[PDB]
Amino acid sequence: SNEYDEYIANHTDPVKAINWNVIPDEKDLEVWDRLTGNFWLPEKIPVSNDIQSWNKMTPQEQLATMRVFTGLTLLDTIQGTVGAISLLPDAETMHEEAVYTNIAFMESVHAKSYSNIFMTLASTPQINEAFRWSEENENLQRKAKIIMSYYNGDDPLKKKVASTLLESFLFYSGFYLPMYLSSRAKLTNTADIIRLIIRDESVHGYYIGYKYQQGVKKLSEAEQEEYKAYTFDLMYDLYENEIEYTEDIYDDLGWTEDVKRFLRYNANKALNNLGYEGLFPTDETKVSPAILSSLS
Amino acid sequence: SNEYDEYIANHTDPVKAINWNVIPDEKDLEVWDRLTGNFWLPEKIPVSNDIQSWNKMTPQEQLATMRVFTGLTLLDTIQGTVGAISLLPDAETMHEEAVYTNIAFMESVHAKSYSNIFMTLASTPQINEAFRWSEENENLQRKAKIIMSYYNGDDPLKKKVASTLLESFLFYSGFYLPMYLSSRAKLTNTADIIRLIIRDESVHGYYIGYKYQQGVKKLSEAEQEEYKAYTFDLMYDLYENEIEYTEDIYDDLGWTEDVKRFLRYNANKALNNLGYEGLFPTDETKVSPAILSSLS
Ligand SMILES: [Mn+2]
Ligand SMILES: [Mn+2]
Ligand SMILES: [Mn+2]
Ligand SMILES: [Mn+2]
Repeated sequence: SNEYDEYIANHTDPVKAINWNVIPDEKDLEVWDRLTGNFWLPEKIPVSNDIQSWNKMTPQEQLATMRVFTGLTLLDTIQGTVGAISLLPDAETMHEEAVYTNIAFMESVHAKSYSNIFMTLASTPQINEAFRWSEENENLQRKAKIIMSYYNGDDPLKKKVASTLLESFLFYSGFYLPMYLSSRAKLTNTADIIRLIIRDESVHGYYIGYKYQQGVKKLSEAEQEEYKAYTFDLMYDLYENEIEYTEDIYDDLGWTEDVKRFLRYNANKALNNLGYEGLFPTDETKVSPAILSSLS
Repeated sequence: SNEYDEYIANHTDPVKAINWNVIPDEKDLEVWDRLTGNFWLPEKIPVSNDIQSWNKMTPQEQLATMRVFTGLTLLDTIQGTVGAISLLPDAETMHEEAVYTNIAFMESVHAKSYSNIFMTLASTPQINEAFRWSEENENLQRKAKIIMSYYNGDDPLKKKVASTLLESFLFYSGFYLPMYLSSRAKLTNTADIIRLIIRDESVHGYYIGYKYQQGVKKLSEAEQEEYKAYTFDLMYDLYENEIEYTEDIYDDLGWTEDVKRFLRYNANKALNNLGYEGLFPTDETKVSPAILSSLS
C-alpha cells in the first residue's frame, strides 16, 4: 500500500504495451519471423539411430566428442541465462526486446539438445567425466569468464560485441567435429541437430551485430575508433585462448591444423557481423567443401 | 592489465554447463516438457474467420474488446521483458532458469497474439485509440507499476508473489470478455487463442507459486508469517484496484457483477498457488456457468 509508493512517484512515464502494428525497425520483424518460423526441439531428431555409428567410433573420437559438446553446452547455458538477457535493457525498440526473449529460450533449447545426445549415446561415467572436465579446463573457463565479465559490466555496446563474438566465433572450434564426422557418414542424426543450432546462431550473430553497428554509428569518429580497437583487442585474446583449447581437444586425432583454419574463417565472419574487415587473409582460412556444405 | 582480469579473480568457482541428466527437482523437467510441448504461434489460428462476427458486435462490445486486449498486451509485455527475467538470479536450480527463458519467450508470443487479432479485425484509429487509452488509464498503469516495483526490487520471494498474482489473477478481468463472447458465437477463433494463452498462464502461476512455497518454507517462524501477511496485503491492494478497472471496462455493457465474481474466484486460486487459503468465501465466487463452460 506504501512499499511501492516511492517507485511509482519516481516512474511517472506510462508503461507501454508492445504494438506490432507499428514497427520502427523492419529488421526486428524480419528476424522475429525467421527465428520463430525456425522453432524446433531436439526430441524431433531421431538421435537413437546414431547408436551403431557411435559404438563404432574410437575412444579418442568419443572423448573428443564429449568434450566439444560439453564446451558448447556451457556456452549456450551462458548465452541463454546471462547473455541475451543482459541485452534487454539496452534495446532500441520493444520488438527488439521480444526477439531477445526468443534468443534466450532457443539457447536453453540448444543446451538441452546436447544432453539429449549424451543421454542417448554415452554412458553415465562418460557424461560425468565430461562435465567435470569442463569445470577444470582452464581455456574453457577462461573464455566463459571473459564473456561474462562484459555481460556483467555496464557498457551496452561491449555486451553486443562479446555476444556476437560468442555466437559467430567461440562455438566454431566445437562445431567442426560434428560437421567433419557428418562428411564421413558418422553421427548423421546428431549433425542434424547441430545444423538446426547453427541455423539459429547464424541469425543471432547477424542480428546482434547489426544492433551493435547501429549504436556505435551514433558516436563520434574518435569513439568509434576506440570501439573498433576494443573489438580487435578482444578478438586477439579469444583467438589466442581458442588455439590452445583447440590443440588440447584435437591434437590426438590430428585434426588441429584444419580446425585452426576453421577458427580463422569464422573469426572473419564474426568481425564482418560487427561491421569490420576480416582479420585473417583468405588463403589462411581454407575450409573443406564437404564441411562448408554440410554446414550451410 | 586486461579489463577482465579482476572479474576472473572475483569469480573462482567454475562456470557450470547445465546437465539434464541430473535433475534435483523433477518438477522443473515436468514443467519444461509441458510448456515446450504446448508451443504455439498466433498465426496458426484463422482469426480472419472472426471478421464477420466482429462487424456484428456492438460499438460497446468492440470498444471493451480493444481496451481489455490492450490491457492484457501491457501485462504480457511486462511479464516477458521484466518479470520472468527478474526471476532468473534467484533460481534454485539451473533447470528452473531454463524454464524461465521459455516463460519469457511465450509471454512475448502472447503479447504479439493480441496485435495479430487487432490487425486482422480492427481499424488503425481503433488500434491507436486503444494504446493511448492504456497509457492514460490510471488503474491499468497503477497495477503495472506496482508489479514492476517488485521486479525491480531486491527481495526474490516478493518477485515470485507478484508474478503468481499477475499470472493467476490480474489477467482474468480481461479473459472474461472473450469467454463471454465465444459462448454467444462471437470471436470464436480469437477465443481459441485466449485458451492457448490461459493454458500457458495456468502452468506459469502454478510453477512460480510452487517455487515461492519451497523458498518461504526455508525461513524462520517470524519471516514465514510476515511473507504470508505481505501476500494478503498485496492481493487486497490489487483486488481493490482491479474493481475500479473492471467497473470502468464493463459498466456500459452491464457485465460487471459477473466479472467481479470471476475476480474473486481467480484471486482464491492465485493464493492457493502460493500455498495459502483463499481470501473470499466460496459463496462469493459463483461465476455464471456459461463462463466456466467456455474455459472448458
Ligand atoms: Mn546456441
Ligand atoms: Mn545464439
Ligand atoms: Mn502471458
Ligand atoms: Mn504467463
